[PDB]
Amino acid sequence: MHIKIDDLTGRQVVSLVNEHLHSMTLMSPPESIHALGLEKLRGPEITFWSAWEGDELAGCGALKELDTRHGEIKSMRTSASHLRKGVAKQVLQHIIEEAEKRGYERLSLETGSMASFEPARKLYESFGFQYCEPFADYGEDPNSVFMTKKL
Repeated sequence: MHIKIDDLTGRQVVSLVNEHLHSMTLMSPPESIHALGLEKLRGPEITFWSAWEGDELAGCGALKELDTRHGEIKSMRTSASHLRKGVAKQVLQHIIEEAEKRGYERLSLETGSMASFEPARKLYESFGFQYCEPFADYGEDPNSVFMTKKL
């Protein structure tokens, strides 16, 4: 629809990128309940793509260069207040498009097996994503799925 490049700006945009839904948890085992990546997105050589679907923000997304023809995404919101269209779809579109312009032939993503990812994985597979070697910002696991986007 309409994606722009926002750099640390927009309350609703930053808020969304921060936590819009932030649903409650009904299960939290003792292990590591304090890990996200504060000093990750908020770093150098980083660019945030915004998605505006109309007069209001649709969502945002992050993208960092990896290889000459390899891209990776680590950010995406959906649902939000209560809108239907395809925020992630819109962004995901710019993600692929962005790589398309550059001339990429592969796209990585961070998956596994979560409620927030459950659909995310479906969104990707709906865009043309096939299973492949795991990577993301984690390591393989018995309860984790990974895939790659082939242009």
